Amino acid sequence: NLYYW
Amino acid sequence: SVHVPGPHAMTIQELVDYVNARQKQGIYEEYEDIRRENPVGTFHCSMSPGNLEKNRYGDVPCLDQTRVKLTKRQTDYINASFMDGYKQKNAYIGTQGPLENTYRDFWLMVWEQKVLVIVMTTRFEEGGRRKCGQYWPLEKDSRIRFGFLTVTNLGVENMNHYKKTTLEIHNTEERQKRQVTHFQFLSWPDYGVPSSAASLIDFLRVVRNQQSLAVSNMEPPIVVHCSAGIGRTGTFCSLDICLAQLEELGTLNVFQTVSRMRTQRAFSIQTPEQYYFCYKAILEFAEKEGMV
Repeated sequence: NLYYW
Repeated sequence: SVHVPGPHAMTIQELVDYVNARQKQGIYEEYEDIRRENPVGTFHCSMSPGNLEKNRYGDVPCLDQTRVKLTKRQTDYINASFMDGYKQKNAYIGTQGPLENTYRDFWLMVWEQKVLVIVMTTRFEEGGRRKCGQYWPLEKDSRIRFGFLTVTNLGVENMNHYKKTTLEIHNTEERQKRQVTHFQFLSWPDYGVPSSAASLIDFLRVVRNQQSLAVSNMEPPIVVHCSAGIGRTGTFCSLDICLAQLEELGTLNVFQTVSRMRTQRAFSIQTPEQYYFCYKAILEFAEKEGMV
């Protein structure tokens, strides 16, 4: 999503 | 279960004094201490070729040691972790928001693990970007076939902060059917907290009551997911565990609950705001219940 943080 | 009272359980009054002594920043620093523990476990399956594309996020793998394996398979992998609850082994399965290429893995897991209730704490899109795929039939008489599992929507009820959908899962190979209840909570953004502690706590009782009802009509885990399945998921489950211990024994320990949870669904609770929210929600509940 591509990175959550 | 890893979630047992010992050895530093606090009463509700001790909790009040504790939070008062530490204040918000003390609580935020407590979250940082949690974050700093080195994870107990490994993430090899999550990072294997073939499985990489089954993760929604490059930075949210899942633990080898507690993952839910798929048996009737093209790998046994789904980004999903068994999680203990209060005095209950495998009370939850914590998992990411399903991707188009994992919809069928998701339903296989739900079938295989005899799941009766799904809890979704995300919208499909929040702040522009994709957060979760539309993995279930949205409208009443719609169906979707995921291989030998056909899922049919039997009805949708809209509530203030969540929607309740009744689904039938029909395993057309075995010729068996099961009803599953799907709850979507709409007012809890990624990286954030719910607009109201009270609405989330009401939501929790609804979920609890449905799980108890379903079980009596037959303990299976409740599937709990968000986008990554760690932030809101960890917060939801941690609050559930704390409130359960509070109800039964009049004690709880947030730090212990979260620390333990992170050994099962790695990275549970994603911000200090979420961690602080756990304490605040419990205290607000206590006050509204007259333990104030």
